[PDB]
Amino acid sequence: SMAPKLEERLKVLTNKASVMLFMKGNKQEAKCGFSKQILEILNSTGVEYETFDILEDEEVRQGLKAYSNWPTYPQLYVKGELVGGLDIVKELKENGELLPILRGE
Ligand SMILES: *SC[C@H](NC(=O)CC[C@H](N)C(=O)O)C(=O)NCC(=O)O
Ligand SMILES: [Cl-]
Ligand SMILES: [Fe+3]
Repeated sequence: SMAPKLEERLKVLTNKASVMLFMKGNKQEAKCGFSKQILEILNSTGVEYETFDILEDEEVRQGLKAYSNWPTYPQLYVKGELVGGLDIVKELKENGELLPILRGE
């Protein structure tokens, strides 16, 4: 029951870059917590990625939860599909699976 205009805005945003991070804050100042922690992990990978600050856009903050059926932030997207949040990204990192996922494999 999502409005088609919101569906479109969210599909566009999630494809804004190959690797796209929805977070509290931005690359210069991430909110203490899960958003800052995931930024640190992404940084250590050396991959190019972009961020979007869901604290400054409530429509996207609430919309993306419905769009991705995922209740929390941060949300990492790769090639337009949800990967997950910090817990998933850490698990991937632990298993040596994070880099392949960031390259779309
Ligand atoms: S994320 C909010 C801040 N907490 C921490 O960074 C805790 C880090 C410690 N290493 C830990 O407990 O694991 C925080 O409390 N900021 C100050 C405040 O008054 O909110
Ligand atoms: Cl997660
Ligand atoms: Fe948090």
